[PDB]
Amino acid sequence: GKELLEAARAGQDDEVAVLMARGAEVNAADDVGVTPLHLAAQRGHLAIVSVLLAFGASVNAADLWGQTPLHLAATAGHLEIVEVLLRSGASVNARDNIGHTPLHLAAWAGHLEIVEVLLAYGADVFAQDKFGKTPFDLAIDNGNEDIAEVLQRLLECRRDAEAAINYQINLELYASYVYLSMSYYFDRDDVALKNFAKYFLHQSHEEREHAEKLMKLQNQRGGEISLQSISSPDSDDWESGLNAMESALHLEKAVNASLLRLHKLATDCNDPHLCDFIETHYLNEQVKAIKELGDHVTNLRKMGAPESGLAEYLFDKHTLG
Amino acid sequence: GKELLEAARAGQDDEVAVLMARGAEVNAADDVGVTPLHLAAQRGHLAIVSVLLAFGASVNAADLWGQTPLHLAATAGHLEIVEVLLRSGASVNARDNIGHTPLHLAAWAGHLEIVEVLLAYGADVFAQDKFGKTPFDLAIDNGNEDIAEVLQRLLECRRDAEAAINYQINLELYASYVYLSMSYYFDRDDVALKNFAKYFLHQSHEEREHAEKLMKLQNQRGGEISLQSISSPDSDDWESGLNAMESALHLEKAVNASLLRLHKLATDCNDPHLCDFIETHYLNEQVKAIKELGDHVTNLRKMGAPESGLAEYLFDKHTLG
Amino acid sequence: YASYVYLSMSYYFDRDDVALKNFAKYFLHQSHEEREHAEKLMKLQNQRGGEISLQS
Amino acid sequence: ISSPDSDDWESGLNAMESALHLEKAVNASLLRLHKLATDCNDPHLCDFIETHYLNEQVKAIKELGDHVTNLRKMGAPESGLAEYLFDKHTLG
Amino acid sequence: QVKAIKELGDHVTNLRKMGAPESGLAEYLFDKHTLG
Amino acid sequence: YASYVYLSMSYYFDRDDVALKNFAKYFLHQSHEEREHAEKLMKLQNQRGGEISLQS
Repeated sequence: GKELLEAARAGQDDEVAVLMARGAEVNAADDVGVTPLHLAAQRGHLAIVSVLLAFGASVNAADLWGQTPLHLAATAGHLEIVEVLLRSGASVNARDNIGHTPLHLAAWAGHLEIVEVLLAYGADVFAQDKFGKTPFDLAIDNGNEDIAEVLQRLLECRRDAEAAINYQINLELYASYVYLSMSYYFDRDDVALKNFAKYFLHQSHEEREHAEKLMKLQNQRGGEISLQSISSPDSDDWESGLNAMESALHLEKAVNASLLRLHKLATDCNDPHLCDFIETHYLNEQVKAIKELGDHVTNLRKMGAPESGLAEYLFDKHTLG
Repeated sequence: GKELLEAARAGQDDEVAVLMARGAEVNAADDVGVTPLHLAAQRGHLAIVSVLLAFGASVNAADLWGQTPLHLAATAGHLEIVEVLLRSGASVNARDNIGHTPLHLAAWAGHLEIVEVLLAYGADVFAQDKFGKTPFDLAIDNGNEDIAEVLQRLLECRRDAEAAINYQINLELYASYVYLSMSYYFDRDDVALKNFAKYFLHQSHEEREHAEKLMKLQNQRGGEISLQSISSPDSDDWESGLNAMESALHLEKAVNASLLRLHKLATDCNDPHLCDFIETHYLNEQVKAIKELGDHVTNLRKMGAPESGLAEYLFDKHTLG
Repeated sequence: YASYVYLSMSYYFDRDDVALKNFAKYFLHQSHEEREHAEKLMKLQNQRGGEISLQS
Repeated sequence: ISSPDSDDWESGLNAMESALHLEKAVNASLLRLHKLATDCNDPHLCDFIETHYLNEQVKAIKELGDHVTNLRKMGAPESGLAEYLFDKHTLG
Repeated sequence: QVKAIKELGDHVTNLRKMGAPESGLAEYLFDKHTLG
Repeated sequence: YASYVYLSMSYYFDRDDVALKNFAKYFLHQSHEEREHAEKLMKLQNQRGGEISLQS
């Protein structure tokens, strides 16, 4: 009923064994709320926590102070207990009264391997306590040096991915604006080409769908969209249909280069979902766009444009309409 | 690895406790195939089998001789071990090399309460061994008196239910034959009533569906259908429509009485499915048949039959057609 | 009598140590055809003015 | 929920026989619960048990015993082309 | 009656040639292919 | 510019600490209507013979 806890505290693995074989209280709440699992985690005793878990102990046991065996085990420094608790269902994001999470304590105490296993199981790096500190702060105010480095790397990966997605949103909005300009150039009455105009209006709308997809993505990730100013296109007079097609080709190539840079960034920081998203929705459309626009340019050049009217007229009639 | 079995045999519950707390072989196969559970069941040691089941022992462990902890526990006489094994998934119908089932041994040894708990969990009373004996035989050739009585009661319940279902099949076949006779009486040309004929032919076919339902039932239960001779109806001349309706009424009442006797029999022998079957398919149709045939008889009697032609003519026209 | 024999045959193949379903359907069909056969002869004997006398 | 006793059910015959024993154990538990509800005068529980549970177990046991005798007569498990043709003709 | 006798003799010779009654998989396949 | 402002407004109400979906649909609809409005004026200025000069 109560005589098991002192044997757990003294490390009497055989005594708690023989006394738990006989019907005994496994989920004992004590004079301050310390279950035998808590005391078996404070001291480093793997056999006791194993034979206690097998007999039906609770890994999440709300101590009178707000602690859990994972808290005390991460604070102590015993890695095997941390592993066997994480595999049994311990919650990596449980709070104290101060608000500390097991990673706060892992960073304060200075346990690198425990920090790694806690980061693998879903502990978040920018979580705060009541007083406003993140594990990186408890790491830098205590001289624990490498905890700080491996947490700074993750903070920086998240910040840089957020920034690159914002820049891609701005780049697609700019491309949409450039295509709108191109389209209303071919609508003048000294440039009377209607299917060039329809072509570039269609591209203008597709490029806005592209940017809204990235906005939705960044809201799904929990990041912050920060919209910016959209530059005006470099020209108002796109001299001909050939020159406009070549400018669209260079623009599509620049967009594709930015996508490749963002993909390499998401690969460095171990982000499978971002890489899958980029290559599923964005890398096969750019290849097809570049192929098609290069086809248009060689067709127009062979037919004899720009020095030939009746080349752009018949291209506009037969290929674009 | 092996040092746990002698402690199980000596009844050292605390030793096997402390030694199983430390990583030890729970499903140990030994020099003749005797697992610690077998030896913990032979001797009466409930704590050891509990702490062995909790640590992942197999209740069905094919000994080199064909035994299982349930076999040895039923032979010994310890009821608590039998219960905790039956609740953990022990198979009540496992065989030896001789072919004995745990009930064979429960009946040989003379353990009444174990026989009861084994009968509650699905042990069958007429199972045989290689030499052809049923638990009742091992009970009567050993002077074990009450095992024999409580097994004879069950053998007799099954035999009597089988016999009553056979008799009900024969009774419905006879009723079908009687209705066929009645129907082809009203088809003569000195008895020119067509809707009386259609009525009784319909009843003739319904009563054969009734008997095929009981044949299917008896095949679902695992019993043996034994068909018999069908008597001929008592009359070939059913004097009038009134007299034929009254004879049908008495026949339906006799059939209903037999159904009630069979239901009381199935209630005495604790057979919920048979009772549910009888009252679902058979007891509400008889009530409606009796109500309808009594209605027909009072209508015919009030209109003035049998001493009135133009009473049965108009009944045949208006009520039966 | 033939109808009764076919009914017996049909419910033999329905046991679970004799698990043949289409043998069972076959013999049930024959069981019903043989009762139609006998009702035809009953109708005939009523058309002729004779007396049906059913037996065991 | 305990894990099943085997991961390797040696053949189709052995798996059908194991399913048969499992259905019989389930039916025994239902009968015990029905007797309990009868002792304590609980008409609605008894009606529920025999309406939804006692006629399905009987049909399951009949069908699984049919499958076992068919497979045994065709010549399984020592015969391929017995379980192949059973799988083709009876189960599909 | 003539058609019934012809058909039932056909069934008997088919079953005998396939190898029944000493062969399961003869009555199984007869039941599957001829009667259903 | 008004179209851009409405797009910002719409994707604000899509965050998961601001879980209002019909506010989001509302402001997206307004965002698209305001671009139709500007394309109408571009077409007008091409009908008049003037020069469109787009800006930041």
